[PDB]
Amino acid sequence: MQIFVKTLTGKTITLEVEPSDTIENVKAKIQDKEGIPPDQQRLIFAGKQLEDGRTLSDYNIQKESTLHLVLRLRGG
Amino acid sequence: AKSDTGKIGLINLGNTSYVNSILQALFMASDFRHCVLRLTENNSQPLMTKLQWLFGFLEHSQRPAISPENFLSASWTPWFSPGTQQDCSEYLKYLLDRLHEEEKTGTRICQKLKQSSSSSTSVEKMFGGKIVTRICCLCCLNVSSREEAFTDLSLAFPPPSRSVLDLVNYFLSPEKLTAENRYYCESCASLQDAEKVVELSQGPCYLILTLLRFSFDLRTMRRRKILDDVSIPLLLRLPLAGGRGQAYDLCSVVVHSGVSSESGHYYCYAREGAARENQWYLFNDTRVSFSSFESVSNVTSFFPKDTAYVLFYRQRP
Ligand SMILES: [Zn+2]
Repeated sequence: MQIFVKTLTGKTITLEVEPSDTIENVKAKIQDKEGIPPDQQRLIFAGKQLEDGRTLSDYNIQKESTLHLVLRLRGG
Repeated sequence: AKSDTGKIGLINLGNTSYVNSILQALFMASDFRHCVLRLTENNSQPLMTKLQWLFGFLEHSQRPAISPENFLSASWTPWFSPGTQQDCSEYLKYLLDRLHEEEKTGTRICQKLKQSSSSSTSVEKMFGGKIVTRICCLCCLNVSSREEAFTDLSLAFPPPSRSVLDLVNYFLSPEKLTAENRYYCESCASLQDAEKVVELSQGPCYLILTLLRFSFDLRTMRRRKILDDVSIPLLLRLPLAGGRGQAYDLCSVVVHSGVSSESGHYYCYAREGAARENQWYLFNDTRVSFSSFESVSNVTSFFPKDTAYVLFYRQRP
């Protein structure tokens, strides 16, 4: 199924995924397209940050669902 | 207490300014503070109950500053290592998600038990909005719509926009889905060029904006902070579905101070977040002082390493 990912520059990229793909698998697919290593990535869907170990099906992510890619600004 | 502002500071427990700045911004979002403080004694919201205890001390303590340790531990982001610096927007999103889910779950259980024997949460009411994406296949002209909830807008910087409105307009700008990003149309049963339109179908009571102040450098293979100054308006006109607009008043600004994305410090500017009380304050861990919108506007000009990251706006009635 084809989903959309909003990149760091606000561009929409398409990703071909399966409901059984884990969040880790989706991060690997984003690395393949954007070059961003998975440990930098945070993925947001409908306001929720997606958790490692879960699948797209766990979040009811389907064709045309949009995931938003964000990184981190660390502060203490 | 000790600050002549009448406000109470928060002790930093070891790289915890990312929590303190968020708690102060939420405390100053008046309608949310009221939701929290009015939570009935008999409730099934354990985390909101801990937040109400903390907000009680921020309202009534005679001490200059207090420790939010109990709430910080109860709301601890499980993938965060204590003592490591963290992203304040990541903590905020986790906190809102936890407060939403515990209330939603409680309501659902209560209703299902009653139905077996034969609504919206505070987070949804205060911070929830809706966005609709419409994809038009340029071959068959079918338009596929998808509505999704949000608690914030993640505002990307355009590829190498000077104002918040510029970033909001860019977030809502139409986009062509072409070449490597062609849309798979099931009516055409093939990849097709398409037009993507995004609209806000529901403006939230409090609009949370996160400025995506990071890029990924492909030469060094490292992320980098974006230090570009972005002007913040006191009054923002949020574009809504059908060419409509809704006025929003600035409530608070959470600033990340640091040259890089790997470390730094957070502080918050806020005024009362009730429907439009006009006094601005600067909250920096234990120290709270009177401040101004002039200081909010001066941030990056005076201190180039300091940049607004999370903004809170309240819908104008
Ligand atoms: Zn088509």
